[PDB]
Formats: sequence, C-alpha cells, structure tokens
Amino acid sequence: RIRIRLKAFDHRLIDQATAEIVETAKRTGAQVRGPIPLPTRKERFTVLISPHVNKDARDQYEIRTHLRLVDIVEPTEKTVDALMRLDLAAGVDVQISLG
Amino acid sequence: EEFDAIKIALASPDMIRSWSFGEVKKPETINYRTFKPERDGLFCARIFGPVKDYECLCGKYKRLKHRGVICEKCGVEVTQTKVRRERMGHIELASPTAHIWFLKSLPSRIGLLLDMPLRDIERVLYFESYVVIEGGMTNLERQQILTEEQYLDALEEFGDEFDAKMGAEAIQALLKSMDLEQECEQL
Amino acid sequence: KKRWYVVQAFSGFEGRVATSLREHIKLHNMEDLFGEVMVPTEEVVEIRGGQRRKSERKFFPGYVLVQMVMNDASWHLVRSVPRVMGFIGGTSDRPAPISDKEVDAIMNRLQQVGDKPRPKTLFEPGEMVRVNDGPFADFNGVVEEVDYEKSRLKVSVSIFGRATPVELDFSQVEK
Amino acid sequence: GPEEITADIPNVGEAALSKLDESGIVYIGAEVTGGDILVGKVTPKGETQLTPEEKLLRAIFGEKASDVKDSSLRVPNGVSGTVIDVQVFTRDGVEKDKRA
Amino acid sequence: AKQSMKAREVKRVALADKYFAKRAELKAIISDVNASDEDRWNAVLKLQTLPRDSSPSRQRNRCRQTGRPHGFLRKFGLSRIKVREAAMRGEIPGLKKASW
Amino acid sequence: KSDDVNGRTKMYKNIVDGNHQMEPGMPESFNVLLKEIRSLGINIELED
Amino acid sequence: VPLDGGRFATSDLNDLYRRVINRNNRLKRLLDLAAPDIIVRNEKRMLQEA
Repeated sequence: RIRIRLKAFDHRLIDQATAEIVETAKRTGAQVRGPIPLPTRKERFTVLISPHVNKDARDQYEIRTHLRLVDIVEPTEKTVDALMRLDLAAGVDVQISLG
Repeated sequence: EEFDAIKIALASPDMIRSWSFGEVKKPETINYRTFKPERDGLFCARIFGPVKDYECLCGKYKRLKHRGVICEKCGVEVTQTKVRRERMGHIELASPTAHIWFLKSLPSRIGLLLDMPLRDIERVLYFESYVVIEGGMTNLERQQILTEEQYLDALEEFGDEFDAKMGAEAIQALLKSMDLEQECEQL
Repeated sequence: KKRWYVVQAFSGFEGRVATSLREHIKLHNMEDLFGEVMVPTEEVVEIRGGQRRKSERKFFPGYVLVQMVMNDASWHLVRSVPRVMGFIGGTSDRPAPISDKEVDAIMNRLQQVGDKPRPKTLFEPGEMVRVNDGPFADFNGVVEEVDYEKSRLKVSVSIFGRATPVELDFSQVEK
Repeated sequence: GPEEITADIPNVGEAALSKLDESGIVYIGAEVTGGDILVGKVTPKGETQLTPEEKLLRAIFGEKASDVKDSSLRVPNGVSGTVIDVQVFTRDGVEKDKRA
Repeated sequence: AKQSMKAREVKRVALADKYFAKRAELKAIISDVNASDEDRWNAVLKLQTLPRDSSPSRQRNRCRQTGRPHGFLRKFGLSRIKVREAAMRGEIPGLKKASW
Repeated sequence: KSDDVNGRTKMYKNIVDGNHQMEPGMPESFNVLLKEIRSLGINIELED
Repeated sequence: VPLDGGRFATSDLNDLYRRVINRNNRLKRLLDLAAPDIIVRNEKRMLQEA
C-alpha cells in the first residue's frame, strides 16, 4: 500500500493538497484509504525583543507543522504513475512510500 | 541534391555498420499497454528516433531556443520524426550466412567463382556435408567435398594438420583464401 | 549398450512429446531398446533467488534427448511418435549420436547444481530502472537509493517532481 | 478513458447541434445535408499543463476529459438524405443513455 | 560582530571540513580498547599535532546576517533580534506570534 | 504533384501567391527504393 | 497498420525480421552455454534458412 505523508505550515493549503491527491488517486485506481490527520507539531520559540536589555520583554513565536496521512490500498499501473506529472502546490512537502 | 550517376556494388560489413545507428537485439515491436515501443526491438526509439516531432520519449526539451541538445533519460535526440524514415539498424549474426541472390540466381556467382557446381555448395551451406579448406600434405584436394564417413577417415588418419569445415564459415574461408591474380594468370 | 540421440519436436509441446514417447515405448514393448528421455532442466528463473514460487524456468529450446539404440524399427517408432519431426544428424539413413568426452565435464557441472556458487552483481543510479511487477509494472524510474545490506533499490519510477518513491526488488524491476 | 457520445461537445455551436437531440444521436426524420453531424462523439484529450483554472475545473465537476477531441460521425461529403432508422446496440454493463 | 571575527569563524569551519575524516579516525583509534598502547599514544600525539581550529568544538554559532555570538537560534541560523525582524516581515515561513 | 513533400508545399505556397513555378527535388519513393535495395547486401548510392 | 479492432495485422517484413532475431538470439544462447555441436549445426541451418 502507498502511504503518503503531507507536511505543511499552512493548514488550508495542506487540506487543499490532500483533496487534490485524493482526486488523483480515485479516478485512476480504487479504494483510496482516506485523509487521516496526524498530530500537529507546534514548535515554539521564545526570544528577547530588546536590542540590549529587558529580559521580561519577550515574543513567543511558533511554527505549526501539520501532518496529513493519505494511504492508497491498491496500487494499479495507471494510478501510481499519475502523481509523477501531478505536482502539488508549493509549501507542501509530500512523502509517498509504497509498502 | 545534384548527382549524375547511380553506383551499385556489394556492401562490406563495415559499410553496413556505418549506415547503422544502433543494433536490434530483441524481437518485440510494441508494448501494447501504450503504443510506446520496446527498447531496443524492431520499432525502437533510441535506435531510430522519436515517434513525435521534437517530442522526446521521456520529455524534457520543447523550447524554440533549445534545439540540438539530446535527451538523457531515454537518450532520444529531440529532432524530427522524418528521421525514422532514414535511420537504419543492423543485426550482428552470431554465425555467418550465405546470401541467397549470389547462391541461387542461375547462374551462381559463388558457383562459377569457386569453380564448383551448385549442388556441392548447397550441400555444404545447409550443414549436411564437409568441404575441405587447407588440405595440407595429405591425400585430399582443396575443393574436394566429403561426407560423414570420409571425414571420420580423414580425422582418424589425419586428425593433425589436415583441416576441413562446413557451412557458411567454410565458404567464407574458401572465398577469402581465393587469390585472384593466380586465377587470372592460370585461366 | 545404449547411446544418446537428439530428437526435434514442435517447440512448446515438448513435455507432451516426452510423455507420448514413453507411452509408445510401453505400447510397442521394445522396453530393452530405450533407457531414458531427457527434457527442460537447469532452471534459473531470471537473476538470483533463495525462495520458492518464481517459476518461468526453461533451457531446453525444443530438443528431446533419448537414450536409445539404432534399429530401423526403433527409428520408425520414434518418428511415429506424434509431433516429432525427426532426428538431427549427419544423414537420415544412419542418424548421429552426439559425444561422450563432453559428458564427463557436464557431469561435474551437474553435480555442482546447488553446493557453492551464486556470484554477486552490482548496479548504479542511471539512467532509470524498469518495473514489471505490482501496480508499478509497466513503469520506469531512477534508483535514488540502493541498500546493499537490505538488497532493496529505492526507485521513485523516475518521474519529474515528487511522484511516488518506492522500494522494488532486483527481480521486481529490470535495469 | 472511454469515449463520450453525449452532445456536450466542444468547438460547435447552435447551428450544428440544432439537428441533434439532447443525447447526440440525430432524430428519426431529420433531413440532413452533406457534412452535418449525425452522432456526436468526443474522445479524451488531457490536462498536460494543468493551470490554476484547469486544476480548479478538474475538482469542480469531477470529470477528466475535458475539452476533448472531436471525432463525431458526419455525413460523407456529397450525399443528402433523410434519417429513417437508428439502431443503438449496447455492450452489457455500460450505462444506457436516455435515447437507448 | 566584526568582520575579522566572522572571517576567523569561516576559517575554523573550513578547517573542520578539511580535517574531519582524519580527526575522527584518530579519535576512534584512541577510544578502541582492543588496540596497542604505543599506537594509542601515537594517536594522542598525532591529534595534538593537527591544528586547533580543525576541532568542531572550537567554532561558535553566530548569526548568519550580523555575526552576533549570543542569542542564537539553530533552526533559523539567526540571532534573536534578526529572527524577530524576519518574523515581523513575513520572511520566516509559518512563524507567527503564539498565544495559549 | 505526386511525391516530393517539400516540393509540393513550395508548390502550394507558389500557387496561392500567383507564381507558377516548381522547385523539383527528388521523389521520396525513390529514396524508398534506395532503402529497400540498400537493406539487402547491395550498396546503391548517388555519385558526385 | 491498425485494423481498428484492438489488434495489428502486421506486415510480412516484421514477421520475417522477428523470426531472424528469435533464431539468432537462440543461437547466441546455444553458443554461449556450450551446446553439443549437432544442435548448433541444426541451429545454424535454421538461421540460414530464415
């Protein structure tokens, strides 16, 4: 089975990507597993915002890396190849893995 | 272009290699999944060229300011499909092979070149006799055709320096060891 | 003493020719005039393999080996076996046995069928591998990774962009 | 993919499609000329350069044809006539359309 | 930071890049309990001989824009001050002010 | 009118521009004859 | 040529070249694995006749 790991910072974008991938899968092949949402990584950062000194002065940023696990149960001839030409939107790191 | 003569002659194997752009090695023609041909059978792409104009099999070059560079994936020179009308390929035969037009055209050119009748040449070229090459200081001649028992005789008594072969290799050794100056002077 | 001879059959019906030949022997009961019948051996599938299944093994290109003697009755017997063209020899009067000096070296090679062999091979990323098994069959790609410790060449089927990266066995894909 | 016999056909207008029904096949009785359309038939093309609109149009209708390549049957150039009888044969499993 | 400091850092990095294979090997040799004493000694001495800037524990992580040694972040390669600026500008992808 | 493909496209441009003139060239089926004779052991050419 | 039926009734030349390449590849494999000489004589006869 083809496991697909979508990773992105924007959630909407990721969602869009996932849908597209599903569409790509579903026309060619059959029995797409589904878009399973894994836990989001909220990598936080604190920094001092003064140039020199004021320690209680701080900004707390974060990067929300979202995960989408799409799986394809039956890899056909037509389906797997379809993704080669079918590149997804920018800012979405995909990671296909058969078996 | 411009020309005033059409010359016809025989073709050396180096000439057939120099016409040829590749070598056919397999007998498949089309994939019949798609109609993209099989490498490198009869219908090919890396021997004979692209099916579609400037349309590389793998697809990577399709610019007007990007012409001349060849492909790297399928290695198909993105050119025109008219070149599949003019590129030729070659087959390397594993054993040599007698051409039929010089064997059975009545008269036989291999026949009245070797000073040898056509029945002996047909019984040698189809692997059912033995002709002699490099007979040595024995009882046997040069153009003497043999049979199975006589080759058993000649390999029991003269398994050394005597030699004889059969098939197209033997005819090729006869035709290669032919000295034309001696035959001109002797005739 | 029974010497060997070569029989030509319609290539593809060779096992059925061998079975019909054994049956014609046990019909016309010249049992003292036939020793064996040797057909499609020396299997190797394609490349290497240490498991079962696989199959698609064939070396015999259409010739049937027969331990025999030569009487004209047994010659008519073998050519009256159906789907048999004839013997292959110097002549059709007295057809030809093969050899015996090349049987000693062939015996040592047949005894080493499975004891200590299977030479190693190699590969590299270029230009692209070929897939002929699973849904990825009929597709080509490149091997970005080649695990020699797990014997698994990572090939994404050589497609522009991030398509479908996957793992295929050496026999599962062709160079 | 397979072909389409339906009358949603590219590159044509009212003047061709007035003599077809809502499912491609010409009427019984429509007196045609040399070079009209009797059966409308379009084969798959492809996305190739799937642009923002092309990708948005490949996820709004859920169909991938899209523009298609006209291969409709036409009256061969020269003959008039009047369509008197239409037969439609369907290999079993395929969806019968409204005229079948 | 100064230009000079930056230059020094760069040099150190270069040295590290150069001498990694050898240094690592030496370290391994020194570690290896199943080895000769004399050999070990030699290795230890050999290490000393190699340049100091070849060590990776010599090089300080500075900001890639300003070269500021302190307040550094690894993910961005930038000092806090610059990182913040980047965030404000939209230049770091995904990064926005966090509240919970 | 029959065989030469570059000759007939030059002809069609020349007819729709009013210049009745032909650029002759070679029949392409004669090149097919060269490829069929050349695909034997025979070496046919075009001299000069 | 396609006959518009999913199959290709091939021209005679591709059949002939396919027969020569089948017989030649089988003769290369039989000269490879040291076949007995009667069988490679028969195989060369078949190649000459093809």
